Amino acid sequence: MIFEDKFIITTADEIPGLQLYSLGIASTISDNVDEIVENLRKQVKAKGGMGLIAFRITCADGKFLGYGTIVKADEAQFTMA
Amino acid sequence: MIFEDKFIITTADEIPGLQLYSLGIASTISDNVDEIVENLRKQVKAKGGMGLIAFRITCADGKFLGYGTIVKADEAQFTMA
Amino acid sequence: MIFEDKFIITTADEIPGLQLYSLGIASTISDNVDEIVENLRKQVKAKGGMGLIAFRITCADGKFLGYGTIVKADEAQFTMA
Amino acid sequence: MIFEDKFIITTADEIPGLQLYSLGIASTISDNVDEIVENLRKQVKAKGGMGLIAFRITCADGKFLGYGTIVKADEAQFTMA
Amino acid sequence: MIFEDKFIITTADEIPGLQLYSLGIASTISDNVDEIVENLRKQVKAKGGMGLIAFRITCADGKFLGYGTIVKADEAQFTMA
Repeated sequence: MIFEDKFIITTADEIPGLQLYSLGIASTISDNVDEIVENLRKQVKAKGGMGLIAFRITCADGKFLGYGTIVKADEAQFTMA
Repeated sequence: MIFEDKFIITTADEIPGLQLYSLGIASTISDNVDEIVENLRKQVKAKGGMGLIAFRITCADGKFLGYGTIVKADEAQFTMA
Repeated sequence: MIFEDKFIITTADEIPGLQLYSLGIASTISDNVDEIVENLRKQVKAKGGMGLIAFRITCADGKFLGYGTIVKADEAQFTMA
Repeated sequence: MIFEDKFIITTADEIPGLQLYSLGIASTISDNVDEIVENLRKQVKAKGGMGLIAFRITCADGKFLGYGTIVKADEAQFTMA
Repeated sequence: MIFEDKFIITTADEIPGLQLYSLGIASTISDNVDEIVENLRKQVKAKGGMGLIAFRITCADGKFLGYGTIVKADEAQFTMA
């Protein structure tokens, strides 16, 4: 219970010192940040991502697509691939 | 000696030269900058945060939460132990 | 060192370590994220760009839309002649 | 006497190379950008600031607002020792 | 005369490595991106600027607000005193 369990979420940051690799873009429309974040977490967690960068929700009119990009750092120790 | 800052509010991207650590996301809806800022300052410090980054107010000219990530930097204790 | 792959899309406009060259600006409006990405792809793939930076979407009838700056790395195959 | 910069205005950036210190946030409701800039300028120079950062200001529609943060740069920090 | 690059358009993307000088701010209200860009380019090059920062688009088929900061690189460096 320690590997593949560290989920981080930052907004308007860069987390310098880490090499991030693009794993695609995630988007989900819904209400309550807990459901949006919880739904995104399961995406990286299940895709082996690390978290979401620039998690800006900023709604306008019913549009709650928490746009975020999934990133991953080398040295996964999960699968040599 | 006695510094000064307590709650820092900046409008940009981040504060370089300091190690910022995210301990959660903050979100609030309301009017008046005094109540919006105080609402976050209370939610930010209540969780141990010391400043807010990217202070927004309105953009879609209607429904819009300021949205802000809570962050904090270590004082001198090493995370090793 | 991991080099570039094919089409990359991030939300932060950075990717340090690479020389980005402006090839202009792209803009598209539609009610489909997969169609917008594909529509822009044909626009970038046709311009030999690298990918889309800061790609956001949020509109119902015809309000906001998708937008981004095109970028390319290496020589622009154009200097004088 | 001897004045080249002093007043500096950037649209969403950070002006790297300069130490900026926040001494409060400025906000004013009005129409016409000429009056907004002049209104903040008088508020910024009146406080002995340097200029204004983050000039996003959304388009007009019925009740928008151009919020901004006041900043100032100077040799060393606050002495008053 | 090695500057080569002169007119550059960037959307939500800083340009480190270049010394930018503020020459004021531009603003455009109307529809049609071709008229907005042409209005800024003519306003930027007419003042002998370098390029424009910001941009973005919103509310198509209608009026919005196209603005940006006018910058210019020519302050040169400084002698190592």
